[PDB]
Amino acid sequence: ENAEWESKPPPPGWRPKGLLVAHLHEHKSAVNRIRVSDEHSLFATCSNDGTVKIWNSQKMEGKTTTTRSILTYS
Amino acid sequence: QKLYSRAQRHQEKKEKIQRHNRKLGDLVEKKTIDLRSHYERLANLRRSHILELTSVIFPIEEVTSISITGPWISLPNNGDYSAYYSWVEESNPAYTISAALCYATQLVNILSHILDVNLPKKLCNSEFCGENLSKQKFT
Amino acid sequence: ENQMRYAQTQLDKLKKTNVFNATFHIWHSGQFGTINNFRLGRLPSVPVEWNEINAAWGQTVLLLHALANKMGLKFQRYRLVPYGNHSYLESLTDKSKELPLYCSGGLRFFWDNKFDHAMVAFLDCVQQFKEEVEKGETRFCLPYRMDVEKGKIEDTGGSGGSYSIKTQFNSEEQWTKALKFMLTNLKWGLAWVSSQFYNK
Amino acid sequence: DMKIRFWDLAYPERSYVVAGSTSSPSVSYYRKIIEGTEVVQEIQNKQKDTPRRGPESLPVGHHDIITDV
Repeated sequence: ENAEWESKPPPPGWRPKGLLVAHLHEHKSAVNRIRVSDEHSLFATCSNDGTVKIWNSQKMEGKTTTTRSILTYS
Repeated sequence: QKLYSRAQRHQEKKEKIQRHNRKLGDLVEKKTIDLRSHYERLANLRRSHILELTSVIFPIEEVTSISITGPWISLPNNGDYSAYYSWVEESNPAYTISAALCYATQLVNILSHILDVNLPKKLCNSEFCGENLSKQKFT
Repeated sequence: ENQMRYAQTQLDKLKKTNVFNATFHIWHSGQFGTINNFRLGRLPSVPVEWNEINAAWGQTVLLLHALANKMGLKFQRYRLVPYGNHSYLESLTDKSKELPLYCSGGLRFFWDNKFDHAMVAFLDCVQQFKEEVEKGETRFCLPYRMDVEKGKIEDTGGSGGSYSIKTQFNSEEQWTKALKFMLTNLKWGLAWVSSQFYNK
Repeated sequence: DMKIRFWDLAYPERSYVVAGSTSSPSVSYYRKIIEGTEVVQEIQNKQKDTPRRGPESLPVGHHDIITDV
């Protein structure tokens, strides 16, 4: 009865304009996956470089001068 | 009999699949080497353009103050551009600061294009050469 | 393979990109000549603010000064000094003489003979550049003639009409037209410098 | 194909490319039923100077295969 596909549905009429907000080139090889946290406070990416990097999604809103991986697991 | 024929086809498939992977591995390595050469060419071509750009159009030399394009346009080495705020509140020093930022913006915009680096902030050189920017807009 | 195509696109782009062309993008906006998106001129149908005209002149001075430095041309009467929206020409004969390439507005515009002289002095620099460009290769000639003694630009391709670069006793249309013709010559000059140094 | 495409299963005519190569010709999406499958097809419309402030705007799209979204 409480079927939730997404913890945060896109805003009504959301049509992505394709405006680049943050360019992150920390990974040294191909990125294999992207995942978003259940609270939507963080998202993580993994790469063939052998590292998994966690990013603060709130920091990618442009309010911060430099957006880099919050944590690096290798 | 049918299992033997399938087993024969599988033996062929294993050697066939092994060869396809080997060919791709060598081809990938070769394209990686060519890519390495391409990156070196791009780097050398960029370095030439950057040294030319900064040697003919936007000369950067330590004149303290640092000059850009020529010794006639200089910015304070400490980065304290309060002279612009002071002038807005008030050989005009404001023209020297505004000109340095204009040439700097043009250089940054050109450097971005030559280096193929998407800049984190969208800034046009006309912003520093247009109307006198408010303290907030200048900051 | 995608990286090779991308690298090749950047390589090919950089091979066709000339440092001068990257710094000065010369185009046209109707009757106005534009350099790096700065309109050089004012038309009664399209009034360009003096602050924009000063900045447009600044890009022109920076262009010519850099081009001269690349070719090693030393101006005889005036030295180009790029200074953003306040670019000016310094007289080499009288150091204390500064020709300002900027105007603060229409009311002083009618009495600032130095600005009119500054525009003519810039044309003199362009004429000196033309003579230097043709001294090496005479097969190339700038499209618009420049009469430095009168401060008029002759549309050799059009009807031979001479438009003055001075604002005093000159129409805003003819002044804008003269600036448009001047920008066309400068674009060809860049194309020449680019052709001579495209491999240097 | 390095393109991020938004396909609207309710109004396929409104589908559009979010990010891609700047020079990508305009594309239109049409709904057609083929072999019993409702298929929305992307049709590239054959595209038949403006002063630029600064150098030609750099492509914001990716330069290699987008592996995940």
